[PDB]
Amino acid sequence: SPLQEMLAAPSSFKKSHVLSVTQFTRADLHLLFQIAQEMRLGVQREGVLDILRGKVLCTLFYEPSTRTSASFDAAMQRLGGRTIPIQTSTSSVQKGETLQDTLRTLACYSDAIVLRHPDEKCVDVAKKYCPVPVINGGNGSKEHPTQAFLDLFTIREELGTMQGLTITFVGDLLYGRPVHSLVYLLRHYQVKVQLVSPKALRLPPAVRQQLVDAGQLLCESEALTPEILGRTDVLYCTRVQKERFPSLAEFEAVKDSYRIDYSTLKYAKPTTVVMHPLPRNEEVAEEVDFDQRAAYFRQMCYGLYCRMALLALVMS
Amino acid sequence: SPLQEMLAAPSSFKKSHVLSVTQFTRADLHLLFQIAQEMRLGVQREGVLDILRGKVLCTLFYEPSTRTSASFDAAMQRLGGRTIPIQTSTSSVQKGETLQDTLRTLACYSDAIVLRHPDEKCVDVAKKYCPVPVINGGNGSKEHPTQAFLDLFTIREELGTMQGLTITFVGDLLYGRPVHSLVYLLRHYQVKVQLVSPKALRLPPAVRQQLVDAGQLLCESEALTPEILGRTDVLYCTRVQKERFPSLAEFEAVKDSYRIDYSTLKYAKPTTVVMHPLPRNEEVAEEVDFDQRAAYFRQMCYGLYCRMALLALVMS
Amino acid sequence: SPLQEMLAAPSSFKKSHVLSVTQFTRADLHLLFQIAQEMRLGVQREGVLDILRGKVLCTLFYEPSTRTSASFDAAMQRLGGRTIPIQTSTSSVQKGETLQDTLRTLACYSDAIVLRHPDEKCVDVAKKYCPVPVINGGNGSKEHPTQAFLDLFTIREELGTMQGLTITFVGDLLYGRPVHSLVYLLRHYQVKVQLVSPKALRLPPAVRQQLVDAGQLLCESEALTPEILGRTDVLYCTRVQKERFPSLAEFEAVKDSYRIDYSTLKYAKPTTVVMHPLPRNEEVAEEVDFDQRAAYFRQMCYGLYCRMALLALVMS
Repeated sequence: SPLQEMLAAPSSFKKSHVLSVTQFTRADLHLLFQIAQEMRLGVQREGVLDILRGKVLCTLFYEPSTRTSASFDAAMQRLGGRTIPIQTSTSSVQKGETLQDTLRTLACYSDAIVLRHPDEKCVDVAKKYCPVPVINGGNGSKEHPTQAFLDLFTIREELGTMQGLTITFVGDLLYGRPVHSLVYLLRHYQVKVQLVSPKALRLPPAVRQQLVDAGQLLCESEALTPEILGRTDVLYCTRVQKERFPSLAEFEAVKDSYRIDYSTLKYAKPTTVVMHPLPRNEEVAEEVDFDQRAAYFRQMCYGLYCRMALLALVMS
Repeated sequence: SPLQEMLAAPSSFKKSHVLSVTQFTRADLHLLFQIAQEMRLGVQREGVLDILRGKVLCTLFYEPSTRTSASFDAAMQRLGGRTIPIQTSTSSVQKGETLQDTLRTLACYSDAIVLRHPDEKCVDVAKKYCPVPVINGGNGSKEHPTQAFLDLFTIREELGTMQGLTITFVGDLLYGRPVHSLVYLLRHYQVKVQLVSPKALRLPPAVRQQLVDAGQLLCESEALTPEILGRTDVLYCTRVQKERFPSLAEFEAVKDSYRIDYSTLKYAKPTTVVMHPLPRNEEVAEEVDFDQRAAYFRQMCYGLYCRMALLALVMS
Repeated sequence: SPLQEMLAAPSSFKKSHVLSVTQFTRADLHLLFQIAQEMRLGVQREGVLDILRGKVLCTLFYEPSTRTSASFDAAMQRLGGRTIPIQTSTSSVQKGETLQDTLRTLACYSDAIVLRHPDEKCVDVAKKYCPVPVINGGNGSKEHPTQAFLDLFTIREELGTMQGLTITFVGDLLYGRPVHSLVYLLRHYQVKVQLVSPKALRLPPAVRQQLVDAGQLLCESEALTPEILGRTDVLYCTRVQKERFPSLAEFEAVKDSYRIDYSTLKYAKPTTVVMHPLPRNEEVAEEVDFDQRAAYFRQMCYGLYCRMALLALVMS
């Protein structure tokens, strides 16, 4: 059984918290992705597999989510497992219950917990107190490891080899921490990176220095130019929010500058992959949603299979 | 296997969006109802069947619901399928995500979506963008096709043949669109229809003309008279809301006029079936809830089996 | 099959509403607890059992909950059953639907309902109208029978024989109705009870008289003294809320008086069991959470297996 053989191999994910991309190796991720491909084939054949039938996953989201909370629910159920989605707004959180009490409560009922919480330190709280694996679905928006895993998987699935690709990040590269996580995962590969942002929203110096240290920094630009677009293999977009500028007029100019529409794609390659972790506002125009190069819906689908692979490893 | 044979037959529901009663034929509905009866027998025997074990249903309600959202959850699970109920109030809808982005997101995880949304055009959005079947659970309250299906099923189950029945609609026949949908489904049958409403809440002219064209209009009345009641086989009630009248005094008089209580039933037939799509306020009095003719709880139960039949056809 | 044999025996829980501890006998609870132990062994072996595969449980919480709503969901799913958690804040309750209409609605879809509602009389509404078993998860905070069952189970599991134990209740013994329910369950056993509370929050006279009638009242004290602690086998704590005192200064003094921390445990026995139904505020200090005598997390876990035993009896 192809999947049974892969799931039997050693893995850093097994029985592990999944809190940071810094916990995992290139080899860890290659096995994850191999399993994800087999999960997709299994789902195509069977819909709901028989991998985690005796296991129960809690999801615990203190901040809004559609992709991350629903995809983990679907992934668990499509492994044959059971899910318990916790509605924090009507839980005893409303009576003052701390995060560490909530996690120890749910650990009595479930075999693992997916957590999204507004305090960056929630992952330290989880490590200290929670006696079952916790999967970080977002800690004060600092990290989101399974978003990073699925972003990298999307690139590999869409284009094949990483060698020689040029990846262009556009938008808010300061508060867009998915960019930072993906930069870390890219450190193993012979890629080149272009960074397009307002000066104010450039990468933090430590993340820029990671690209320099890996020999990957190709250019930083305030403009999304034809030349930058024409060499782009992956165009990875982030949302720019109004709070990032003192004036609405500057916010609107910046949005106009970075909006991906047909006037943008005309300068891209025929094979350029447009990605966005979502949700989006208007920074990728609706008019390109049926273009072959609009990959941000496929990206979500790749996320399902990546999360199936992850849950099976953590909880097998 | 009786059910397996029925589910193998051709059906307009298979792999279809379910957006309007106008999509489906009398023959479509007869097969649906035959399957619904077998679903009930299966549930009586087994509780949870093995029909949709590898399938996943998302429910996506932007407006309050008890019957429609819970019955679809229960129907799917009682087919052996899996459900993912999406809480819109804590989803990325709260971060601005459009309906079409939400539908394409959930289509990555699920095999069909039940949608209730306040924009009548949500069904056009679904048709344009959603790559899995969408079942309309209410579009700006304009249509609610599975409510219409279960309303018709209820009549057939309670009384048998449609031939010769007199159906009396009472309450708000202008904003009570379930009345309009049921009128459309009744166009095939030799029934007679009585319409009891304030003048202001009469049927729209196009719906009245449907009854005229079918030779079914028996009378329009502002009063729920003994004579109207005495010829009623089905008394189908809708909620009248305070916003429908400029003054509270007129609202209260209208409510008093149309309230179904024991003083009403004394004029009805011993076999009259009292229906209401629910929720109700006070327009059907609590005092008649244990009367044999109070069919609005049985109506909800018939809805479960109708929705089991529907989901099995759409997703088989 | 050990569990199959126990589940086949007669039980007052079978096909019963579970509304009050006064419905059930010592023999009823002993069978429940025997089954709970076997449920734990089953879950350890299999994760998800095959006991209630064809059954569906609705949960219906009008007030916040983490333990009770999640544990019943997990218990049902770990029996192999299906769950439908109803979000009241987005249900037709928001359109005015009464409790009795909501219960009769959900009874069309499910085989039993867990209810938590702010009206003490909700249990009478359920008995009158609901045609499937209802399990009281809290009725205007007056009773919470499965909390009482799991509290008693926790004592037995932690200490073994009830004979000769001294149980010390501390905090708000007037509004802390779990204390009153546990007092009722303790009436069969040769225990002694100490009551530590502000004068204002002493037991109601009828509950005090129950302890007197059973020969169990050892002392009432405003102070949590070394002498009281040194004879305590079970220290059962309740939350004291600010509304219980006219002034904040008195509230803070009372909290300081009754807070369980290391300075408290130094006077307790090495075998003292510290319990709390939860949620807690600060009345049990975080610093003792990893002490062997801190049993309030294990208490929640015992609750899962108790509720598995309960659901299997009610719905087998």
